[PDB]
Amino acid sequence: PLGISGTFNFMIVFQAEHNILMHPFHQLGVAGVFGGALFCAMHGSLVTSSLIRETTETESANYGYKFGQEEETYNIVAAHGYFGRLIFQYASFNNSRSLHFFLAAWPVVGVWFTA
Amino acid sequence: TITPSLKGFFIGLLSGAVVLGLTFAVLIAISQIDKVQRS
Amino acid sequence: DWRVLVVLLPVLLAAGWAVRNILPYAVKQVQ
Amino acid sequence: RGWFDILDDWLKRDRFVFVGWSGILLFPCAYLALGGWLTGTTFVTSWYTHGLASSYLEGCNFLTVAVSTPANSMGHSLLLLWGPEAQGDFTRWCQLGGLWTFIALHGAFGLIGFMLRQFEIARLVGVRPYNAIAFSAPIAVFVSVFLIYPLGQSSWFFAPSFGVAAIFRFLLFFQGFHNWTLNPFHMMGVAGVLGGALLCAIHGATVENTLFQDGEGASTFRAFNPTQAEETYSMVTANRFWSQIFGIAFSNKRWLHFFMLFVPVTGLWMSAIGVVGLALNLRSYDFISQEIRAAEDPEFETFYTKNLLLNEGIRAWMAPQDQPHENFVFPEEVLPRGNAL
Amino acid sequence: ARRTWLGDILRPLNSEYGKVAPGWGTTPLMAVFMGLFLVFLLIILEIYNSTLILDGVNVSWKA
Amino acid sequence: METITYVFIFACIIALFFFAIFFREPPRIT
Amino acid sequence: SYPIFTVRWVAVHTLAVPTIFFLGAIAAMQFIQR
Amino acid sequence: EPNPNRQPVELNRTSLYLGLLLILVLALLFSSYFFN
Amino acid sequence: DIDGIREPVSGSLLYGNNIITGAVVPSSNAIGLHFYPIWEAASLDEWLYNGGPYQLI
Amino acid sequence: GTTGERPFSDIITSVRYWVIHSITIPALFIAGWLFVSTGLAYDVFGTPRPDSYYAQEQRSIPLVTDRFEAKQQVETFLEQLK
Amino acid sequence: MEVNQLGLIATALFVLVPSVFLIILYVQTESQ
Amino acid sequence: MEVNQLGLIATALFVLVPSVFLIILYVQTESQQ
Amino acid sequence: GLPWYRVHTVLINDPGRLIAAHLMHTALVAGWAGSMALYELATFDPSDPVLNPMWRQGMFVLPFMARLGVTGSWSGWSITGETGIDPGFWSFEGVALAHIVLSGLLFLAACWHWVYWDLELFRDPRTGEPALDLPKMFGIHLFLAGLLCFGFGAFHLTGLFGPGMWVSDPYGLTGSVQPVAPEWGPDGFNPYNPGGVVAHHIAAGIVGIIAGLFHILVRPPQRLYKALRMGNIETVLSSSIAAVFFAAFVVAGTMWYGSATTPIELFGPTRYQWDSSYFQQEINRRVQASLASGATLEEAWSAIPEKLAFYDYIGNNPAKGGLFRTGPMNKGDGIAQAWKGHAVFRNKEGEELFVRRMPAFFESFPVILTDKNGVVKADIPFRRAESKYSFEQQGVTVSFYGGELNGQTFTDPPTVKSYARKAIFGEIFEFDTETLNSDGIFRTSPRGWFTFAHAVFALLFFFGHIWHGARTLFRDVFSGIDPELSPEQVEWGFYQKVGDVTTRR
Ligand code: CLA
Ligand code: CLA
Ligand code: CLA
Ligand code: CLA
Ligand code: CLA
Ligand SMILES: CC1=C(/C=C/C(C)=C/C=C/C(C)=C/C=C/C=C(C)/C=C/C=C(C)/C=C/C2=C(C)CCCC2(C)C)C(C)(C)CCC1
Ligand SMILES: CC1=C(/C=C/C(C)=C/C=C/C(C)=C/C=C/C=C(C)/C=C/C=C(C)/C=C/C2=C(C)CCCC2(C)C)C(C)(C)CCC1
Ligand SMILES: CCCCCCCCCCCCCCCCCC(=O)O
Ligand SMILES: CCCCCCCCCCCCCCCCCC(=O)O
Ligand SMILES: [Fe+2]
Repeated sequence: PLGISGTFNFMIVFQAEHNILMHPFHQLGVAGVFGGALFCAMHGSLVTSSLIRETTETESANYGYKFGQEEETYNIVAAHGYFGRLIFQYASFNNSRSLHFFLAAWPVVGVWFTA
Repeated sequence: TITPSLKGFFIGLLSGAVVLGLTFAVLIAISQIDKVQRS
Repeated sequence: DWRVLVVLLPVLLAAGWAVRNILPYAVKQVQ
Repeated sequence: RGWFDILDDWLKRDRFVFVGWSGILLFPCAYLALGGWLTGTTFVTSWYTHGLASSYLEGCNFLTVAVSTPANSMGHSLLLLWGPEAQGDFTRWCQLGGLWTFIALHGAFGLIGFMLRQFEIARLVGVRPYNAIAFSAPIAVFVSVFLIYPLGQSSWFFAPSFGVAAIFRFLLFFQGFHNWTLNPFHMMGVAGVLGGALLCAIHGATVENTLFQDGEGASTFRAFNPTQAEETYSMVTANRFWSQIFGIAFSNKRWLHFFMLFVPVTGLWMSAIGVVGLALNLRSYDFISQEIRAAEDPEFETFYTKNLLLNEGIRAWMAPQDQPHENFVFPEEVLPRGNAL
Repeated sequence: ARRTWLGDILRPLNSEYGKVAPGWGTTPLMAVFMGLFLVFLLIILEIYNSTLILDGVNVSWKA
Repeated sequence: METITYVFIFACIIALFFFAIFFREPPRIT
Repeated sequence: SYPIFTVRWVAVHTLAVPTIFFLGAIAAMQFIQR
Repeated sequence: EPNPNRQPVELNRTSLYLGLLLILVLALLFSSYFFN
Repeated sequence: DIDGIREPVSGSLLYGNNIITGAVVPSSNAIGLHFYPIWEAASLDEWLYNGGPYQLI
Repeated sequence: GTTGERPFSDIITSVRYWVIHSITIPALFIAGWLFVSTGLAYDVFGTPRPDSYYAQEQRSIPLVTDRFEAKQQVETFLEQLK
Repeated sequence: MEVNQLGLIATALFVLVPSVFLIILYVQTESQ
Repeated sequence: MEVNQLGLIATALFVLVPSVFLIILYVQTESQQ
Repeated sequence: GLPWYRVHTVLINDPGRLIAAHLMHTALVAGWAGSMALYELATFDPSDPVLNPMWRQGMFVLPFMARLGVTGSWSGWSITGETGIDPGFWSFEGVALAHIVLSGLLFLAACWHWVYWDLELFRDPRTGEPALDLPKMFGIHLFLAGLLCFGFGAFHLTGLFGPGMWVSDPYGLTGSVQPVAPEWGPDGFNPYNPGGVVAHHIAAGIVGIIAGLFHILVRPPQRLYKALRMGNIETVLSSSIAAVFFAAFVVAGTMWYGSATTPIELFGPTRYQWDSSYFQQEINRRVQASLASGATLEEAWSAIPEKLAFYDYIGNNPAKGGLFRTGPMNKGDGIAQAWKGHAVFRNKEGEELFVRRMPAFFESFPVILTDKNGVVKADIPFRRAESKYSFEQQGVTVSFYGGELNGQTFTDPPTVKSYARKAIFGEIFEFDTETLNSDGIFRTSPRGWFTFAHAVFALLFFFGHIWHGARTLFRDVFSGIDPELSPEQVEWGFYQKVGDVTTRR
């Protein structure tokens, strides 16, 4: 149904007739969206954790980035150095393209399986 | 007047102390042997 | 208990076997 | 150079697995929570606490194994091994639920140690501690769901049991008894989790598809140098695309990545608050105006009334087996059922 | 800045900004009291939890 | 009164969409 | 000249040796009949 | 003899839009529960 | 009448719903997978009763 | 860079490594197998064997119903299986 | 429907008070 | 007392809406100076 | 300029205006207390402390005045039922007025300290910069807290100079304010021993006086001073928040579980008294005793005080409410008027049957009657076509003993069913649903609302501790990391100790 409570009714009746919780594609969908939210926070916090000092403390740090600037505003080597030590060195990305491809792939593939 | 659980309380308290004591004993010893060099 | 020593037996064997095969290189680990 | 400073040097040595002072708390507790779960799901039953099999040894598979909560007659006991219930008898400890508090309590202190690790490492390396800050939401969730929720109920029995299918049971219990889907704190949590998955996928895809050509290969991953100064994708082109596709777009790279921290973190925090409510049964269970109308008007029906009828079925059909200590005996004639089914 | 009668009387209480005992000072004594406090909080919690049961201490409204 | 309130809030949001899109601070290459 | 016994060595073995013991236990379980 | 610690405050137009959106959507969510 | 049993479910704000309970209700089970455009109905009133808007939407 | 330990690709391709772990791994596996086949795992953990969930003609579950008499209750259930 | 009468004022102030706060901040940012 | 219920919302908005208008105009004047 | 979320940081180096802001907050809080009490006084109905006590009426601050000895009103009533009392100034009205006056005086003090912010007392004599000696301030404030804590325990609670505190019997029937002697033994730590509350404040107060003296006199060691950034007032915010959410979790706990400081005549019963049938056992015990002394069923049940039966009713269980079911408990089931009496159910065979009671988890619950042994013997069936245990089939009747219906028996199935539907809630009462237009749906009590708010506030304040704790320890990189940070510091191998540049190679 096209409604808030209607969605819930759909979900409950679905569990009754298909045991969707015990279905591995839905379990993969939960890994997809939990994982996506995790990695969303990880990536947000790691880039934020390594912003380069560009402002004083009475201004938003957001003003340290200017739309269209050539240089990056964060130190990915520092972020890797932090995150590699948090886990171990090779559990961490140093390639931005590999990292962002991972960010795209995990929730997309997860939600394909749940669909 | 010591109850059975009071004796258990002391058992777990001393068990905790030994586990923690052994841990920092090992670690202090290792830290003393395997030192960091500064020039 | 006799079941306790059969379970431990391959563990003790596997421990002594690895210690005998690394004993020169471990003793060399010095200070 | 006292012994403290010498210990500090060795704890903070750059090694393959960093240790630190926080390692003294983190590693024992994390290893014991982990190992306790593996031990219980392999070898330990739930027969005396729940009337359930719960280990590989009993024939369960990966989906149906659990370390289950202790019996309801234990209240909120710490269930110490040397405490008054097990009295140091390890076998009886396992049979009474002691592994559950064992995993839950070592796990809480393991989470503390992991956050202290994030603080410790960030400080040594010289980065802001926003990642430690982001980790407060998993901690909020763990504490609210595994500790606060059962502390407000009758006993640990009603906390989640540590298992795949056990957690599904938890999900369904919360629907039938708490009507938790109707709760706006869970609705904000849902929005934060799905919005975080959305942000995760849309940001990764946007970067991968606005890359600059910085090499000649067809695999574009090699054309990135982690020490390069320059952005690897085009913020300007990404911005124009989304502006014309969706109407608005990010223009500030820092706000973008702060937003990605904020959205799921805030979502989990909101859901934690709703679970603290459920500790006291302070549910958003009903809409009073709907009930008044429905009680007077047998022709009024909405998706809200339909869902309560489902909740009533869940409760009555699952309670006798789910709460065996209550000795519910429901004759067939009282079970709510629609026609034919 | 501005002087007042009350300001002058209180002035000594806000005059040792930044003054520290050398080194570790009373840190070992503080650790002892912290450890004592830990054990004492433990007893209070375990009594309330009925994990520690003491003669004549009946943790119940019937009291 | 409750129907009017729900629709009023919804209508304000659509109005906000219009301003957020057509009257944004323009992103300038600075 | 690498060390053979490190913090890493203890770390990998605290996980690995219980794991193999448990796999053998679980393997044997596939032959229990009721 | 003015106070040296005073600072101007700022809210840019984007933050106004975001903030207005948060409030309206929060009102849309909780209003049903307020009416009950 | 979502379920085709002449038991109409009220989905709209004016008929006693709020934001959380309201919905556009799926079309009648009596229709099944048949196509039900406005012009197949005898009247808008019939189309509404049987859940026409859901298909259109 | 490198923090000083021997690389993993190095160790696992080395002959000395497989010499040591051709024994330790199968031995640990056999020890775990024995742990269950000797029946010891049942007695360590108190897990029912397939024949000791219920007494022969009882259909009720031996649920512990007392906090401090609990260990006592379990032992009484166990002696009714004899 | 027999709804709570104070829900109207609660909703009304829920919107007005924080909205006005933001508008005040924004307009004074523009005029400096 | 059985008073008109809408009297409260009418009173609150009567105070709030024009007062907020004046506050808006005053604060943005001050940040000009 | 400053972001909206940082406006209040202009006080960080301005002790005078920080005091002004702190005064204004205090004026706001005391004003709330005065206002809240006046509103509760204008709506409280004092006429029935048995069936309409404060906690059925949504009273929130009234029980906190009553807990420490404020029991009567200038209009002549007391919450213990006595009429014709004279409380002096310290009535509920006098306490409220005192907080309103206090609020206005703090407001004026706030104005003065905001205008005259540049006091020489706040500037360091050596450097001329604003400086606060936080180690010494903590010593002063700790000394004062200890004195106040000792004085409150030594004088107010003992009755040496003060009224005492609320104390009651184990079943909440005869509470009143009484002096309380300290319990110095191990039972002092029993949360249900009120003597322990007295002893705690005497002892802890002395320890605070002593620790306060230590912290006035002994400077912090350089190690601890540097580790904790003791020159940065944000370190105090961080640890103060930590102490505050610790306290918040404790009061939430003791409110939910019960203690000598959360009595049931002020805050209502706990959910655990329903779970363990605490009141039902005591009622049964008294009924048994009377039957022993050769009383009739009617006499034994008539001897039960209405107040005691009222506790044995799930509508007073605080775990029966809803997050958006607002207002007093009376708005739900109504204003309790009378105990109807204890209902006894029997089948056609004369055997006594017992209604299975509703557990607090269940919004709804079927009606099932068992015998002494727990065998189901009657119910109200859902499907009728194959029912075996219907009241019509089993000839179920209901007789009342005690209360308004004492000595009555109903045999027609409709009436017997409606009483069985109420017996799942425990004892049956007559309710006035008209006066408040009650809707029939259970609400929680002040104990429930208190516990919810304080558990939630505690959890949020944990985040505040983490946030201000990080800003303290990471102040140097709050605006970003060093733009010329070397890869040597963050990459592996160069430094033997992480972060320490003196451990090269
Ligand atoms: C980081 C380490 C760590 C931590 C925090 C915990 C924490 C916990 N464990 Mg775990 N445990 C650990 C390691 C750890 N464990 C290890 C390594 C093992 C393997 C042997 C275990 C095995 C284990 C078992 C088998 C059990 C626990 C249990 C517990 C819980 C109760 C413990 C208790 O009451 O302690 C009491 C002891 C103390 C608090 C220590 C007191 C310290 C001394 C005495 C203070 C004295 C003061 C002194 C004067 C000050 C000196 C100052 C100094 C300067 C000299 C708790 C959640 C129990 C549990 O989970 O039950 C459900 C349980 O049954 N643990
Ligand atoms: C003869 C002396 C004497 C006596 C009889 C008492 C008597 C008492 N003291 Mg006091 N005390 C004394 C001296 C004394 N004191 C001295 C000298 C000091 C040092 C100055 C203190 C310091 C002190 C403190 C700090 C506390 C007491 C408390 C108590 C009460 C304990 C019963 C209770 O409700 O605990 C209930 C409290 C507990 C069972 C402990 C709570 C511990 C929890 C587990 C901490 C959890 C923290 C964690 C972050 C939260 C996680 C959340 C998640 C698990 C849900 C009781 C009134 C406690 C109190 O006021 O309780 C109302 C309390 O917190 N005392
Ligand atoms: C001038 C003195 C004074 C007096 C005698 C009272 C008296 C009263 N007030 Mg008022 N109040 C005052 C000032 C005063 N107030 C001020 C200045 C404010 C504004 C902040 C308020 C705000 C206020 C509110 C908001 C409320 C009251 C309420 C009350 C009543 C109950 C008090 C209670 O339960 O406290 C309980 C107090 C505590 C439990 C103290 C907590 C102590 C913790 C443990 C602090 C620990 C930290 C400390 C530093 C540790 C020391 C360590 C130790 C070793 C020494 C009572 C009639 C209540 C009422 O009924 O209002 C109508 C109420 O709700 N008051
Ligand atoms: C510690 C705080 C506290 C507590 C426990 C209570 C408890 C109580 N009060 Mg009191 N009250 C308080 C503070 C408190 N009050 C304050 C500060 C005021 C001044 C406004 C009042 C004014 C007041 C009045 C006027 C009345 C009460 C009444 C009552 C009773 C019923 C309350 C009720 O129905 O709740 C309803 C509660 C809710 C519906 C919860 C609302 C929470 C919503 C969801 C807001 C949170 C959403 C938020 C925007 C999320 C944003 C997320 C973002 C991060 C993205 C109860 C005993 C009533 C009574 O019976 O008095 C006799 C009554 O008439 N109180
Ligand atoms: C004793 C408590 C206390 C105190 C004195 C402070 C003080 C401060 N905080 Mg911290 N903080 C606290 C608790 C506290 N905080 C808690 C519990 C949390 C977690 C929720 C935080 C989370 C937090 C963050 C995330 C940030 C601060 C920041 C700041 C600074 C600027 C605040 C500002 O300008 O707000 C201005 C606020 C407004 C104009 C409006 C806020 C309106 C809120 C959202 C809702 C309205 C609340 C309402 C009045 C109800 C009263 C609350 C009462 C019931 C408890 C200031 C030093 C900021 C900082 O570090 O700057 C450098 C910052 O970024 N704080
Ligand atoms: C509790 C306790 C304890 C502890 C213990 C421990 C510590 C243990 C450990 C244990 C362990 C540590 C174990 C382990 C195990 C493991 C396992 C069992 C695994 C398995 C796995 C698998 C099966 C996997 C596979 C796969 C898949 C599935 C998919 C993909 C691929 C792969 C291959 C990955 C103690 C002593 C203190 C005493 C007290 C109690
Ligand atoms: C000036 C003066 C005076 C007067 C005074 C006065 C008149 C005062 C008043 C005061 C007051 C009268 C105050 C009050 C206040 C209040 C408050 C402060 C409130 C608050 C509230 C809040 C904060 C809330 C919130 C919330 C909500 C709304 C919802 C739910 C949630 C919560 C709870 C959060 C005198 C003559 C004495 C003296 C001289 C001077
Ligand atoms: C009545 C009790 C009988 C005693 C039986 C012996 C049980 C004792 C086993 C305890 C093992 C150590 C567990 C606690 C150690 C860790 C505590 C900590 O580190 O903080
Ligand atoms: C008029 C009838 C009662 C007689 C009045 C009694 C005197 C007033 C006592 C009020 C309690 C004051 C003690 C509170 C703490 C005092 C020190 C302080 O915090 O400022
Ligand atoms: Fe990114």
